[PDB]
Amino acid sequence: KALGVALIGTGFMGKCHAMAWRNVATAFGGLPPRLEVLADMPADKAHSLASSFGFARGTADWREAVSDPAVDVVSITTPNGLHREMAEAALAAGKHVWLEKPMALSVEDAQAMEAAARASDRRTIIGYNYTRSPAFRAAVDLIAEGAIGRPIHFRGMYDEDYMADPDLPWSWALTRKDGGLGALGDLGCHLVSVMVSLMGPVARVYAQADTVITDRPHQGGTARVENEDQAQALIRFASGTSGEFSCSRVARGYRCRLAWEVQGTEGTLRFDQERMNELWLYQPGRPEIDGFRRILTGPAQPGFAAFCPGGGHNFGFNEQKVVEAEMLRQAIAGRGKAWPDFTDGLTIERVIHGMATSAQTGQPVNFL
Amino acid sequence: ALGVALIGTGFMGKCHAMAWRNVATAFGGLPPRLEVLADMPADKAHSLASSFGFARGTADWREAVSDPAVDVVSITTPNGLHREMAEAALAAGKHVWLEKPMALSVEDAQAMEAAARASDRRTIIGYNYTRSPAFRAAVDLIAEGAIGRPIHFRGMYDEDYMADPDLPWSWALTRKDGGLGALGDLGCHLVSVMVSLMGPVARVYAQADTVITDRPHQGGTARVENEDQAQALIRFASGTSGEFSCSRVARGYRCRLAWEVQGTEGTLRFDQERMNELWLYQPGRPEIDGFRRILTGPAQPGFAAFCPGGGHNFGFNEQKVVEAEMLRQAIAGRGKAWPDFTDGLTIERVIHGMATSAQTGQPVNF
Amino acid sequence: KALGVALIGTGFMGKCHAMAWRNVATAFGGLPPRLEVLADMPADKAHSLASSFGFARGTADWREAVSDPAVDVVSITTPNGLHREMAEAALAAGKHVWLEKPMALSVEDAQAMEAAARASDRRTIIGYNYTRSPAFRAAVDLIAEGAIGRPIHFRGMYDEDYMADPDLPWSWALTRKDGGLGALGDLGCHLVSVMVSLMGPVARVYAQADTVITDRPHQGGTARVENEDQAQALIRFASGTSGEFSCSRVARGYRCRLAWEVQGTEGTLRFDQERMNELWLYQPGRPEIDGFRRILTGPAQPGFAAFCPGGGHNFGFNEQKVVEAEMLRQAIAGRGKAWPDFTDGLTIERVIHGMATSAQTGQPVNFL
Amino acid sequence: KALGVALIGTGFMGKCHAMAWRNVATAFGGLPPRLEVLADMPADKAHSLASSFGFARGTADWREAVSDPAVDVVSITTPNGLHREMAEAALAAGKHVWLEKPMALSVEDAQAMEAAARASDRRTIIGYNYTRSPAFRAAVDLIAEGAIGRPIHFRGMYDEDYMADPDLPWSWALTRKDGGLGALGDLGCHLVSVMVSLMGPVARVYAQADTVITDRPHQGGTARVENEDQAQALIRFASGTSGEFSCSRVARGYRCRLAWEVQGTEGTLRFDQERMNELWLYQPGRPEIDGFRRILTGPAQPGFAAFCPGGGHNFGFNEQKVVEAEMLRQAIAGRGKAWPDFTDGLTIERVIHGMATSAQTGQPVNF
Ligand SMILES: NC(=O)C1=CN([C@@H]2O[C@H](COP(=O)(O)OP(=O)(O)OC[C@H]3O[C@@H](n4cnc5c(N)ncnc54)[C@H](O)[C@@H]3O)[C@@H](O)[C@H]2O)C=CC1
Ligand SMILES: NC(=O)C1=CN([C@@H]2O[C@H](COP(=O)(O)OP(=O)(O)OC[C@H]3O[C@@H](n4cnc5c(N)ncnc54)[C@H](O)[C@@H]3O)[C@@H](O)[C@H]2O)C=CC1
Ligand SMILES: NC(=O)C1=CN([C@@H]2O[C@H](COP(=O)(O)OP(=O)(O)OC[C@H]3O[C@@H](n4cnc5c(N)ncnc54)[C@H](O)[C@@H]3O)[C@@H](O)[C@H]2O)C=CC1
Ligand SMILES: NC(=O)C1=CN([C@@H]2O[C@H](COP(=O)(O)OP(=O)(O)OC[C@H]3O[C@@H](n4cnc5c(N)ncnc54)[C@H](O)[C@@H]3O)[C@@H](O)[C@H]2O)C=CC1
Ligand SMILES: O=C1O[C@@H](CO)[C@H](O)[C@@H](O)[C@@H]1O
Ligand SMILES: O=C1O[C@@H](CO)[C@H](O)[C@@H](O)[C@@H]1O
Ligand SMILES: O=C1O[C@@H](CO)[C@H](O)[C@@H](O)[C@@H]1O
Ligand SMILES: O=C1O[C@@H](CO)[C@H](O)[C@@H](O)[C@@H]1O
Repeated sequence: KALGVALIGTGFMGKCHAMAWRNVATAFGGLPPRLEVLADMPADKAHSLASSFGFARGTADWREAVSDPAVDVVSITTPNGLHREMAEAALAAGKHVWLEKPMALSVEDAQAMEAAARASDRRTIIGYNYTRSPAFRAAVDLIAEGAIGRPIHFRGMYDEDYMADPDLPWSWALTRKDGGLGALGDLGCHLVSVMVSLMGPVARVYAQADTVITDRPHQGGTARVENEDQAQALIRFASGTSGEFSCSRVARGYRCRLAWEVQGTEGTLRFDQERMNELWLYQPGRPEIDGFRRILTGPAQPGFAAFCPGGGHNFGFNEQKVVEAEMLRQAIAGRGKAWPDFTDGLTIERVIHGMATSAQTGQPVNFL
Repeated sequence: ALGVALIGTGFMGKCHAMAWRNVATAFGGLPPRLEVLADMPADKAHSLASSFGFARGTADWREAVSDPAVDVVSITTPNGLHREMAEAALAAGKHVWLEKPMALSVEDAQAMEAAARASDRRTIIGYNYTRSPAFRAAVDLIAEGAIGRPIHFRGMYDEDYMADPDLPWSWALTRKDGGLGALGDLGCHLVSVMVSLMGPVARVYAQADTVITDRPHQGGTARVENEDQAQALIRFASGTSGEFSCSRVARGYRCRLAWEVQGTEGTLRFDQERMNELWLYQPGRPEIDGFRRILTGPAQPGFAAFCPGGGHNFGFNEQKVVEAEMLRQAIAGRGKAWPDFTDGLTIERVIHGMATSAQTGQPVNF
Repeated sequence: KALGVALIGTGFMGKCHAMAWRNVATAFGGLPPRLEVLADMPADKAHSLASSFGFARGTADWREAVSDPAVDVVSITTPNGLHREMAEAALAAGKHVWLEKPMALSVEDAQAMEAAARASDRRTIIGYNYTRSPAFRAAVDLIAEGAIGRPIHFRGMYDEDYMADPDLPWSWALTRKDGGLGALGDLGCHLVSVMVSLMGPVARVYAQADTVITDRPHQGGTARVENEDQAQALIRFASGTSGEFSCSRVARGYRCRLAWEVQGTEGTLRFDQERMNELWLYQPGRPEIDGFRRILTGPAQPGFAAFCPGGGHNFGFNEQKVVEAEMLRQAIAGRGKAWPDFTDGLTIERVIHGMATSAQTGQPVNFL
Repeated sequence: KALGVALIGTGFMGKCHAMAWRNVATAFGGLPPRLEVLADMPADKAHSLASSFGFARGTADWREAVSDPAVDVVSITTPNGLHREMAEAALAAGKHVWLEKPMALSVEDAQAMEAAARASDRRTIIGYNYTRSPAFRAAVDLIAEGAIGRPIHFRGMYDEDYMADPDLPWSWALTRKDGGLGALGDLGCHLVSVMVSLMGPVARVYAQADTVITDRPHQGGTARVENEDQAQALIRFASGTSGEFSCSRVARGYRCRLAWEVQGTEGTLRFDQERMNELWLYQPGRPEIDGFRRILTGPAQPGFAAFCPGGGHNFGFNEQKVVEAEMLRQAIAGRGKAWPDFTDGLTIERVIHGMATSAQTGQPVNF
């Protein structure tokens, strides 16, 4: 009863999934998942990485990975443009699916995938790995327990500078048709996954966006950048509470600055993913000792004890994916719900596309 | 020497008194003459005139402003009294150092702006967060192209002085007698910093909330009418984007005026709770690439007048000594003071525009 | 042709070694090591953890694991008092050894193990995993490149609070005979491993030490704490350069505070393991922009690109052990020297034991 | 009945004292001290700075300032080699003395000054201004209240880089005869003032020291730096508790890094003067919220409310000196004892000179 695993793609997220599947039973116990099929192109790369990743075989044929009888679950980590075709084929073949974010390039493709997931009766989860840190999970539990009273404001950002260099060449990812959203698709969807986990569903957005580098080098000429480098939005949650939201792929000096804070009637929680082992908690205290606490990640926080019994031994980015794999393992076993599945993921896609629509039309966008 | 009248002795009154006393110590020239202190009641004016070193105390602010030995008036009274006192001081031909915000309404600020122009006297408003060496260094770095072209501003001003729901109701929490809430107490400060970094505001879209809607009032409750918190998206006259917020109920924050300017070639970041640090990112070789912590010292504007050695932390109160020197130099015709009542009216239009936007659910253009 | 692995112990370090062996080829390439035998007591635990760790078999007899013909390298993660017996048996059986720190309870035992390692033509490495972070390795390279000129001062500390609470029960680890050193053995050896890597060898120490909680709950009575809760030393390096050194197991609020700085003639480097992804570098700059740089760990630093292509995705404590495994793998393949081996480890044992002696006699101890 | 003030020197500390005397009554109430005589050289500089500082007159003659009948108290902010002559003259003239640190160049000098202060029956205070921050004073009160349980370790450092540049010229401050100690005299004495205020008296030190830049430019040539650029020491307190101690004037990137922590059996306090408005306090808490608190300086802390009613409005370095002035003012009025006076200051001189002796001889020094 070991879970049979297929992996499609071996890049940033492909290798991250491979490391997660390899150690999920080391951390959490039970039977090690069997690493059956690795799909990647070209074939010589799939063969080489299948060998070093410990997959029983590599193939250049992604459909082989979704249709092998020894496969129960498929990790899909290919470019956004391929997610709908590969996820639907995996569900149609009766496989559980771990799909990297975002779901697809459009709300329409995500809607089709959401319907296909319901029809398949298989488990799905989307790769929102910033919801998996012990610090983030600890913050959600502290809010649930009334540690900061009633939330009254959310402020969140996700700054990186991977596109700040204007000489970085044009690519398909910078077109609407083949790339979908820009910073909202690469980073915004992550901040939404964290924001709605803390504050509940979004009822309304009003957004602005900018393209800072509007044209890029392309084969001796230049081509237009058609999606946003940065976006900001004001939020009304279904609770009526306010929010501030931003993302940027051109924010110089920032590498993984997913940073958020929840202000409540009885305290404040604050976090920055660049220091993912620290959670700042303010609660009213006597005047002589009053102030924010630095909570350093350790075994009191969800998931941490599976990796290390001693506090302050920093939890890493890649271990978030081991926690994500375990949540999908337990969901497949009927011992837990995985979040977000394709239904909860579709809502996230509607929010980021709603922000893009609001920025273009200059109108607030309402949900439900 | 400049003859000084001071009206009020509270948070800002005592801050102005300390500033007028040491402005020549820091910057040279003749010490201003501390001529008349006005406060109520008379006993308190006489007591604080003695300890603050003013030649006399009065309970009559009107005769304080009319005194021929007075050249300049510090006005540190509640918001509702700013218009009457500033107009009376300008009418008596005195220069005016007025605390923020200008008044309760744009209408009031417009009348004050007209009176200031008609008086041919110098005015400055108490936007003291524009006076830190770190802030002034950041403006100079942007002017030198240290971060290329600004592409985004993000600013906040969080405090928690009204977070306790048991704090009593006051006339400050009514629209008619209090004006704006967090936008008037804190928002105006963040605007003074934001437009100094990014230039004028073209458009705002705002949201606001009253978080604690009823407070204790005489064994009963009374309704809070103005906002505890407000947020806005900004479009600058330059076409650049901004994020803006303020709050008087943000638990754990005491003076968190924090801002960030992201440019095409770097980033500047600041937090007033650590007012001696300026964070600068510029691209560097990969082995050493990262933000620099610039600790305030004599390389930054104003610091060397207070201390010859870097890392000896500059204080909130010393911002007011810099503010006094800027007014002194304006009065001597050796510098232009910012913001005067004309510059100040623009800031009033922005915070009232944010309030209007939050009420209507519509953007406001300037 | 893949390395055959035996693992003895399954605790804090046992599980850390198991996760390292499982992902070393995922991160760095080549053939995944074969997880052949896991040894632990009792046998039921050995069989259970062999299953979840992915070892081919579990045994309650460690001697039988180190003699297995399918085993080439032995990870020893057992308590300090068993290190000598198990390392000597593994070397005698012709196996390479990955030994957890400290080497043993006494210099006498470390001396015997060092002679054994040498008598064998097998590779050894000791688990000084704080020398493996990208930030630390980056700092060593910056010093060698002259980024801070000549070191003029070292200041290092290693504070934790795992024994700070007077309520915490007595254990055999708090006796000289069965526990060996206190804070110097648990934490001090780690700080020495980092300090001599930055500054070069120790020539002289003058030390103080204290047992600050002298008795602890034991069987409804109390028992005496015999070894040190904290120790501090002034250092002279062979270079002539000065140092400050401390460790503590009773330092309230600290969880993994291995923190050090190197002050040089042309700059300063500063590091804190509780924020293991930040390296602080000061070099003189023009007055308007002069200040320390926060270098955030990313692919420019040694080892990081094997785990993640994007900077600011925090490297974790456990990933230090994957780097350590790779260094031992490459040393076994004859394509790099592993540090520290049992010879370099014996020097570290002599330094911490010299500090303990200096504190006891009130006299400096010389090593050269 | 206003206190009459003489100020000797107008440099870093002279101007800091001038600003403190000017606003001490503004902050704390009572009668503003009268700024009577400022002494500095040359005369035109004394006249110009007396005018801008608000002193009734300037003179080039420090003895004129000390002897003026309108003067009750003398601020002495001159170089270390002049402290003894000027302090003894002020005490002999019947004036209270606010003396900058360190007291003098030698223990022998400090002993003579300590005797002169007792004979004069005048108040003395030494300018250990880092003991005056609201954060420091709050930490001392928290330790006394048992907030960290029993102290078990002190670790303190004081790093600056004002001499890190080898091209900074030689001065008489860098000879032992005319300059006394190096980093131990400039910074070490400050760290001792904070350390003994937290941990009580020092019983034993073992120290090491180095001169990193042994020769400096002198009038186109070179001259020898005779005193230490950095020093480190292990401490035993009279309590039996351990300490670590260091100072440096060549620690690149540090500007005012007086940083200390006290570890106790029920908590830890930690502070860094470069962020002088933050005090870090760890006390045990339930595991879900356990961690250090950032205490931001505000009106709950000693002295702060005299300057500002609102927390988080950063208290400045210069306002430490306004607090120091107030402590001396109250001591003169018989309404409080000022610390350290020349008797408590002599003990601090013995500790820093004992560290220098320990570093020179390679032997521990007992007190
Ligand atoms: N959760 C997270 O933090 C992160 C998620 N991602 C997501 O990972 C996904 C991939 O990222 P990208 O930058 O687009 O590319 P990438 O190069 O990082 O990975 C794409 C992988 O898919 C393989 N591939 C491409 N076409 C294929 C085909 N037809 N059959 C089999 N394999 C194929 C490539 O060879 C490569 O191994 C995206 O959905 C992206 O949004 C990326 C970075 C971080
Ligand atoms: N720039 C800044 O950072 C700050 C500015 N302020 C501003 O300062 C002004 C006053 O607020 P605070 O100083 O906090 O209030 P406060 O209550 O501390 O001081 C008000 C002073 O005005 C006096 N006063 C009232 N009515 C008077 C009258 N008819 N004649 C003479 N004196 C009178 C009061 O007795 C008191 O001394 C406000 O406009 C406020 O917005 C306040 C705090 C900080
Ligand atoms: N490098 C580092 O960062 C760290 C190193 N260590 C070191 O790791 C070693 C073990 O400490 P922990 O892992 O914390 O202890 P632990 O109690 O968590 O693990 C000890 C393991 O050895 C096993 N064991 C004991 N006797 C055995 C026997 N006769 N045969 C087979 N297995 C046996 C135990 O069942 C247990 O699995 C120590 O040498 C310690 O100094 C510990 C923590 C961190
Ligand atoms: N407590 C603190 O934080 C600080 C204390 N200090 C102390 O302040 C004192 C002065 O500092 P330095 O660096 O030596 O010099 P400095 O140049 O900062 O100040 C010396 C002042 O004394 C004046 N002076 C020199 N000889 C004089 C004489 N014969 N008569 C009248 N005035 C004379 C100088 O013109 C100058 O105004 C020293 O004792 C030093 O330790 C210095 C900096 C900070
Ligand atoms: O999903 C992501 O997108 C990458 C860029 O495509 C970012 O670098 C990652 O930090 C982020 O996790
Ligand atoms: O203008 C201000 O208003 C006060 C509230 O009334 C805030 O506490 C101050 O920080 C701020 O400078
Ligand atoms: O080797 C170690 O010893 C443990 C205690 O035994 C500490 O908690 C660890 O941080 C350290 O790595
Ligand atoms: O007393 C002091 O000595 C100066 C050096 O002379 C340092 O720069 C100051 O920070 C220190 O307070």
